[PDB]
Amino acid sequence: NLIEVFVDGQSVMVEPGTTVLQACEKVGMQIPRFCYHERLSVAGNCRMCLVEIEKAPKVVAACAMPVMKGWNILTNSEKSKKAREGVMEFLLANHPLDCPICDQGGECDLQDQSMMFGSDRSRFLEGKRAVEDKNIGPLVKTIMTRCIQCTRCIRFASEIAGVDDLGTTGRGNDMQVGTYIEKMFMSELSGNIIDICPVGALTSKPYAFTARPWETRKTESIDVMDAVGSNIVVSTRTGEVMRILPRMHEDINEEWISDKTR
Amino acid sequence: VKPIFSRDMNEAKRRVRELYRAWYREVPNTVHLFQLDISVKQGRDKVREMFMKNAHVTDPRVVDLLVIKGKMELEETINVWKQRTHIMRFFHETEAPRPTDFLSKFYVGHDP
Amino acid sequence: TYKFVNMREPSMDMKSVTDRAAQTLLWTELVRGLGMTLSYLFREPATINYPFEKGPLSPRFRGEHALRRYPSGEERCIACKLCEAVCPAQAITIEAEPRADGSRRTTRYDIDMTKCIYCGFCQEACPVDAIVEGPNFEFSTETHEELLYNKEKLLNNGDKWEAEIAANIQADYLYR
Amino acid sequence: EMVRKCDPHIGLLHRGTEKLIEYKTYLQALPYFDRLDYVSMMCNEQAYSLAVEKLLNIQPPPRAQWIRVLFGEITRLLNHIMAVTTHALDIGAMTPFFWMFEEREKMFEFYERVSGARMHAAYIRPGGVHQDLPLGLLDDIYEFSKNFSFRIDELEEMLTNNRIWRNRTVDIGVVTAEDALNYGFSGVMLRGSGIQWDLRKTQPYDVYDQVEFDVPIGSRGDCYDRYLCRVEEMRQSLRIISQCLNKMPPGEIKVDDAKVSPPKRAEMKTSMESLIHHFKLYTEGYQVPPGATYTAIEAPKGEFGVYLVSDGSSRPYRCKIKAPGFAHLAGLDKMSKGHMLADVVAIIGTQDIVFGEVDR
Amino acid sequence: FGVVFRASPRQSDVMIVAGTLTNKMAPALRKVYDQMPEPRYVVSMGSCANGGGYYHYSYSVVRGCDRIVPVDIYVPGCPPTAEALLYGILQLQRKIKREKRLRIWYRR
Amino acid sequence: PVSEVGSRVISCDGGGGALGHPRVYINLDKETKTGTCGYCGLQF
Amino acid sequence: ATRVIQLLRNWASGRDLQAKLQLRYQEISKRTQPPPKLPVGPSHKLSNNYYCTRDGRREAMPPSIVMSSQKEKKAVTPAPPIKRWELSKDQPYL
Amino acid sequence: KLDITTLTGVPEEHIKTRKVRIFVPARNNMQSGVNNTKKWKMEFDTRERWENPLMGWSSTADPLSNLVLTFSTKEDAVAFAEKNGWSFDVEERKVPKPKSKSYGANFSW
Amino acid sequence: LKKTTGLVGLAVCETPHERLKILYTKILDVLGQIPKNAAYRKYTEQITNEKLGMVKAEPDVKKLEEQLQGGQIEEVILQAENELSLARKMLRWKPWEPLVEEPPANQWKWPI
Amino acid sequence: TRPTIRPRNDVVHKQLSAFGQYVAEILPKYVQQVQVSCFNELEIFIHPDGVIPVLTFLRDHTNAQFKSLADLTAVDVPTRQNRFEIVYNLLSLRFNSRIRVKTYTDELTPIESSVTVYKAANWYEREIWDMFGVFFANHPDLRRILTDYGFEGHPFRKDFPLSGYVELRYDDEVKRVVAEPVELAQEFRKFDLNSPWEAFPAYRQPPE
Ligand SMILES: CCCCCCCCCCCCCCCCC[C@@H](O)O[C@H](CO[C@H](O)CCCCCCCCCCCCCCC)COP(=O)(O)OCC[N+](C)(C)C
Ligand code: SF4
Ligand code: SF4
Ligand code: SF4
Ligand code: SF4
Ligand code: SF4
Ligand code: FES
Repeated sequence: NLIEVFVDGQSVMVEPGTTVLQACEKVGMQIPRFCYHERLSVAGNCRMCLVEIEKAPKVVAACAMPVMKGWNILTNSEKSKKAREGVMEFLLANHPLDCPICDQGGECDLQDQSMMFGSDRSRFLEGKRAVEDKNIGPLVKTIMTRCIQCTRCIRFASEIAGVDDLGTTGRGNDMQVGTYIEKMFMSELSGNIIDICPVGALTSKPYAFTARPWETRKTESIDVMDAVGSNIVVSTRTGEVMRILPRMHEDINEEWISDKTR
Repeated sequence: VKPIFSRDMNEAKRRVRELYRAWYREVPNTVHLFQLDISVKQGRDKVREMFMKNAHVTDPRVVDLLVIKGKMELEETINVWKQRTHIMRFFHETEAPRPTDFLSKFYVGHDP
Repeated sequence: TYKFVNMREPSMDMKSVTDRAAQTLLWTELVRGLGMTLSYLFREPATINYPFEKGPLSPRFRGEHALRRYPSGEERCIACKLCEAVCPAQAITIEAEPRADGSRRTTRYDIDMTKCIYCGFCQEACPVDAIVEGPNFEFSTETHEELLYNKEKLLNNGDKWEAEIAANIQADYLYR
Repeated sequence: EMVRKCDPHIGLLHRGTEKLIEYKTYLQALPYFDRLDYVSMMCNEQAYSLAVEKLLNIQPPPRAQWIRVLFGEITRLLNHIMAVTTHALDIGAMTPFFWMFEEREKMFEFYERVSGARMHAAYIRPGGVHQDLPLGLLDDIYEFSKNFSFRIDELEEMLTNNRIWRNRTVDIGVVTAEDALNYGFSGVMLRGSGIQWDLRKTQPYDVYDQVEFDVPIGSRGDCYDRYLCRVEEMRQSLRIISQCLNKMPPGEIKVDDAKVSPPKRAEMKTSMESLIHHFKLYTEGYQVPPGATYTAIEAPKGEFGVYLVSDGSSRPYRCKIKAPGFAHLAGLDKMSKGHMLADVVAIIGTQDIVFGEVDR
Repeated sequence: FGVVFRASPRQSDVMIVAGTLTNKMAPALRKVYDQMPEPRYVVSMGSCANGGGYYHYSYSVVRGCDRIVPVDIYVPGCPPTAEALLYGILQLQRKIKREKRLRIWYRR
Repeated sequence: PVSEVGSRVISCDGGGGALGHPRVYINLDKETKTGTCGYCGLQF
Repeated sequence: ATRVIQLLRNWASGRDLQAKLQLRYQEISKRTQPPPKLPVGPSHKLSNNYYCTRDGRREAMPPSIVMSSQKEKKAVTPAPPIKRWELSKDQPYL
Repeated sequence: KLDITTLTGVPEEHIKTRKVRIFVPARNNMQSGVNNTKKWKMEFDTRERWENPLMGWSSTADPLSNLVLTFSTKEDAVAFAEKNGWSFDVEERKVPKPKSKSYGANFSW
Repeated sequence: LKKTTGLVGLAVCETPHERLKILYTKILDVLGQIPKNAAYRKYTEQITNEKLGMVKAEPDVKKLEEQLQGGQIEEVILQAENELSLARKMLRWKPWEPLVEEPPANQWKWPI
Repeated sequence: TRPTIRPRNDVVHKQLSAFGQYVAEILPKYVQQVQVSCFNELEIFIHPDGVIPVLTFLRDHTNAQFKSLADLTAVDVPTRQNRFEIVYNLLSLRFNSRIRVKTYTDELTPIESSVTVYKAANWYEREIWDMFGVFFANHPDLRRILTDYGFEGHPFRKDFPLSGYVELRYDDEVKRVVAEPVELAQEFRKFDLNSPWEAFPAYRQPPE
């Protein structure tokens, strides 16, 4: 008992329910994304995942609607593409010109999404908002301003670290994912957000500035700080270790890593 | 399946022996014409050694292919192609010694 | 379209025959070319008097590198490090570490003219327009180790020439 | 004192290019091409930028095409000057050399002026062309071009009639018009044996549709005819310059597609997408659709040929480079048997070969 | 400046090494260098053979020109402008002018 | 060197119109501010 | 640069160089130039652009294929034959 | 067992005392992308790399550290190295398990 | 007659027509052994007989080469000469099978 | 969709298509498939044994008077049952157009040389021989070019380090230049530019 569904053309005997996103993931075609993340939770913000139904006139978020009843879905449909350009211009309407200095610069997902889909000409012609920093702890280097409110990190905190100290604040523009009140946020999974953070809005202070992503070689191995034995990708800029990242593995770390080890 | 040259081993081994005859006899001429000051024996021995280097190859076509790559070199020394440098190259004489003993290697460097 | 070079052939007319024969015996075209080089003896020589005079160049011309400062006196370079990432010879090597103030900076920007090909990709690449391919074109030197410029060396080159470079960029940037 | 067989051994300058190209992204591979047929530095770049634009399915704004042809032609003159000249120097004429390299230097004043380098001007881009050329240039090219013809003409007075020069090169080294084709001779080495073929007229790639010029066919196939082809093609290029000067439209020069052409500096410094595409164009570089092709254009020595295969990544997978000289030099020993040892020297020169291109 | 290109090392002294070097080529280079009369010099030129330059990483290049001959002055460029070369050789003369075997020979 | 006055958000470019660092918006008044590369702080 | 010489020079030449004197540039283009302003470009309109259209690289398509033999009738040319060229018109011979 | 060791000019040291390490590369975790993840590649083991006494460059001895090769299938890769007579460390493709997702499960109570 | 010949290797040949008749006749004859199977005999005869029909149709040469649609028929006679040895090869290659072999499908799948 | 994108003529695509069909029928003992690259480049395949007969006819008239090899390229690919993948460009003059036949080859199977068929291919046999392992049968003289003398291992093998395994240097104690393992300084820094997110939906293979 599992429904047939058509990715753009070919039939696919997809699992019952399950999000359109997961359907195309099953055919392997990859929808542009931000706020969604498996091993986290679904959310309707950041509508960069919009896709066009075979017949229904308006696009729907890919990670929202479960597939059913022989649906067909044209990921490559032109209206979908105009939708994606539509959103991307909005995201780039305020993200600060920081690519050369932002430490996320080598592989920030926002860049690549801007390349693959976003219209190249700017046509915003006013003034970006920009906001003061919110100091948070020995580790994470919050910068904000580069923030795009994929709430993501809070969905990280409330649903895995379990701490709910940080959260969204305010409405419209000026709404901020920074925690109100100066209080420092320390937790044992505080390090992994530096991985989880979509852009450069949150990046590790200790590693900061030290290196650039296209440079470092990326050896695979396992942690030793714990006997837990989680898989990792150590990253070295030639003859010297630069930074550690988790390597996903279902039996153990699954995309996460500790913090003392990091 | 198309063979390069000789079918089955042994038919190719004779080729290589022929090749040894050619090299061996040519060698003193090599030392003479090139003004090499290697001991006239040494080149011969080294030839025999190079012949020992692949003295365990066992594939059909690969060995005849080996004598193809073996022809070109005597082909070059006979035409005075290559030079004193190029032909003296085989003796690795400038290299610093590298004992294969575990402990010896062990003191020297990080090793594999 | 297509044209026949040669293919044209001599007339057998006796006046023409005697002309070619007299040409052979009396070397007309020979003395013609000889008269031609005579003619080039009398033209004014083209040589410039280098060093004392120096050849024409262009605002766009490429030469010695030199990182350069803000008018404020602060250095421009911010270690976006893509100068390393776009140089085909990969001459550049950079190793940034944070300022005590917390601003991004290089620790050992360096470059080696031994491998640099003076293509001017670095000149294009810098977002803050820090490194610049300077107008100077002469710095031939005795020893190989001098070629391998350190960061401080580049800054000193940026100090030596700054009015000059700023002049070229001033004269050029609109075309960029 | 007769040769019995010349036995060329190339690879004495095999710098090893194609292996290197594979490791570097498209935009970073471009300079290698100047480093190829270095006497004819622009046409190589043009060959490449065509080779990518077909894969990339993208068309330069017309003005760019007019530059691309224009400097394609000034370079046409460079290689022909160098060819006829040094071929003369090989047989001891000595003088014409110095009379011409003055001019050739005045041409490098132009590469100097627009590109900022005297030569090896990495200026042609896969997207079209780099910086726009300075306002003060075209009249300057005009003023030169009007007066060049006297120079080429005076050269011709020292050579074409100079019957000593005739006798040295007039019965050598003829190649059968079909036999050329079997060896795949290209450019002038074909036309010397009288076959009509020529890529600019045949399979035009740019505004050659819109220029008019007379290709000069040879006849006997002797070095002499090839020489006259060199000269006449110089004059014809000198015809092309006129037309390009007279129809040189205003407009942009890089392609609009920022995904391939980096944003202008005034813009990248003040809008986000601009800066991002800038950044990625220089970091990762542009991707190309996976595919394979063979472009070829009328480089002065012969057709220049690029076979390349995008894997889809930003680093091209394989980029075999046809070198017209390679075939010629292959055909040489057939062309030169039994000839006197000086004549093989002249005949190397009629082959107008450049070993940097042969060894690739 | 008096300098004149004359072929055949035996009638020449200073040696320019323009352009990229390669493996097969190198031994000939060492030959030619050896056959020059004292007081021979050489001049590495361009980013060419100062150290492979553009082609620094290939199997056939021999990195610097330095690794087969004892170079004098370097003239960085790619190509160096001919004038920068000219400054090169003039600098070479301003290095010969500091030569003083006679002063030293008497001293020893 | 001395910080420019502000109230509050304002541009920076390092003063070089298409010659300075790419335009950014510092966002402080009475607080010390910024910055990109230009030290042009807005403590006032 | 004197009449005593230039006449003899031209006569030795048979070309009269004085009309050109191309072997030097006495007074060419002035070096300093007025600012460029420079052209905008075709797609810079803000009112209507969509990269989904203007894109070229996305128009790349897998090669058309025929036979795939792996998985009357009439004869025909790859292309119509090209005509023989007209001969140069203005200067038929050289 | 089509050994071709004699044909390749490779010194014995590097067909012997080192090993290939076939695997399908892990996603960079900073990325949310998946493209580069797929397709086998054939990385070799690291060896020594010290430092230049001058300028501090990472001078290096090993002939072939940077080499890396894509593949379409693992069996092809193993067989590949076998043709070369190479020591190897084949590793499993580790595709993530499919997971259930529900926006409304967030609103159970 | 025809002065010159154009192509340097090309040699002027007066009264082509006879030689032409020997051409097409040698053509049809040497291909006359082709089993009707392969379509080669079909097409090649198709054009051959058409061209030859023009041969009989066009005793004059000056418009004849305006009729064969090929510059200098004097060359294309040698083109046909190439087709003669072509046919000499056609049956050494034998009448055509519906494909020998097929390459493994794992290959020929670009990109990679 | 005009100013930037190339127009791509339908006509040529037609003629090449039909002509591909034309040859496909004339001699189908070996034409595996006659794919037309959409930017007007025909290119039939060949069983490796079948090289001479095809190319032979490829000079021989029907329309295939494609005289002159433009080149003899040898693309490599580590996968596949046979890695090396040879390619032949060709040009016809009177109908001014280019095609591109190509084959495949084992590391060890000796495919025949094609020098006789295209005439100007003598140099290429030597090239590919010294840039690869592949051997051409009935070739008068394969031998090294574009290398040093000894040198041994073929480059362009898609593996095989660009820095190679050797270096020359002059050594005064023996007064001679000599080979020696690379000892390379600075090390070839190796960027990994390649990035996630497939750019090309129009291609992209089935996940399988
Ligand atoms: C009462 C009657 C008595 C006699 C009256 C008639 C006089 C007899 C005719 C006078 C002829 C004497 C001239 C000397 C012999 C000339 C033949 C020479 O030129 O041979 C040619 C070879 O030519 C010579 O080698 C020319 C090369 C000499 C290079 C030096 C140039 C000299 C510059 C002029 C100096 C003049 C100073 C003295 C003037 C007073 C070979 O001819 P060919 O093989 O068929 O084809 C080449 C034709 N050329 C001439 C165009 C080259
Ligand atoms: S990280 Fe934030 S700032 Fe740096 S480039 Fe990607 S988006 Fe622009
Ligand atoms: S915190 Fe990380 S995730 Fe939450 S908004 Fe700022 S950037 Fe997006
Ligand atoms: S671009 Fe100029 S400034 Fe920015 S990092 Fe590279 S070098 Fe330093
Ligand atoms: S000079 Fe040209 S090559 Fe050398 S680094 Fe700057 S850009 Fe790259
Ligand atoms: S310097 Fe420029 S030109 Fe001379 S070799 Fe090195 S790269 Fe080629
Ligand atoms: S993930 Fe679908 S809306 Fe952001």
